[PDB]
Amino acid sequence: RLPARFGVEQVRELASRDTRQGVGAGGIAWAISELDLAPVYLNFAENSHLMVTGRRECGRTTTLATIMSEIGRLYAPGASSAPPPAPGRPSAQVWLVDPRRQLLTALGSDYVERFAYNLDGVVAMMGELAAALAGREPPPGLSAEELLSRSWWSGPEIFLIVDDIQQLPPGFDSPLHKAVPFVNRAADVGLHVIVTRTFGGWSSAGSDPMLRALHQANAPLLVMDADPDEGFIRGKMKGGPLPRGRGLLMAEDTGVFVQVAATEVRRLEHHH
Ligand SMILES: Nc1ncnc2c1ncn2[C@@H]1O[C@H](COP(=O)(O)OP(=O)(O)OP(=O)(O)O)[C@@H](O)[C@H]1O
Ligand SMILES: [Mg+2]
Repeated sequence: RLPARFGVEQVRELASRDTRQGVGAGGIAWAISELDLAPVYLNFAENSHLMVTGRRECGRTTTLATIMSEIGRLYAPGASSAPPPAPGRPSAQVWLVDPRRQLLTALGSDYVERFAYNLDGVVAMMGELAAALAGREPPPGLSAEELLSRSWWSGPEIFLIVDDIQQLPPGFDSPLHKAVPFVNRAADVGLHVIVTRTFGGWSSAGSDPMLRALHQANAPLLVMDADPDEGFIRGKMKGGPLPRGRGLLMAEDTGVFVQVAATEVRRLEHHH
């Protein structure tokens, strides 16, 4: 069964030798499964997003750091000042909400288009992001012949990565409300929303429009070390105590235990 630590260098060894179908192979490799000790991916063919939750120091930030490292491996740099990508390569652009500033250097400025650490910064950044996403569709009222001619928007894959979403205001106040309309058609606008939240008060966190939209889109939910007392999370599954880095990867009614690939974060600040 699963080890207490499995490095990202280790999962990459496995990913380069994995040709399994229907698991998102060739994509972001961020964990290994309890079932077969094989890689677990962000299967963008199934879903564009990911939610991660768990109690204090379960490994939420490290999970994002591993995913970001994978983005750097699999994608050409897609920030505005980055060079044109090598032929055949997809491009990735990161929009980072990181209040505790732990993920600022997981990727260089050739990947990170915008990052925000204060509320005003988040509000401003989300406005810019929404404007870019709104442009990713054809002009209205074109003929069939016109629509056939080309792809009408161009640009890199956009990763909206948010650590510690619990620190943001909930409700309609939420700065993330401008990105909500794109969640359901994320694949068509090349959007990926990856968010973490502390497990405390999880069932009462539906009040966040982004978390609600992600649940409505049936995004994968990794429930790391957690408390059964919060009740059922998805279907008949409750959260439970787990070693650090380990989580129950939930769909709607089913789940599988995984061990998240570890990577270094110089930056870890827990406010002890
Ligand atoms: N995948 C992992 N495998 C093994 N250990 C891990 C893993 N992820 C995190 N840890 C360990 O757990 C500790 C906390 O890491 P991290 O800061 O990522 O957690 P966190 O949940 O974000 O914490 P916080 O609650 O402060 O946000 C660190 O010591 C880290 O080494
Ligand atoms: Mg953290």
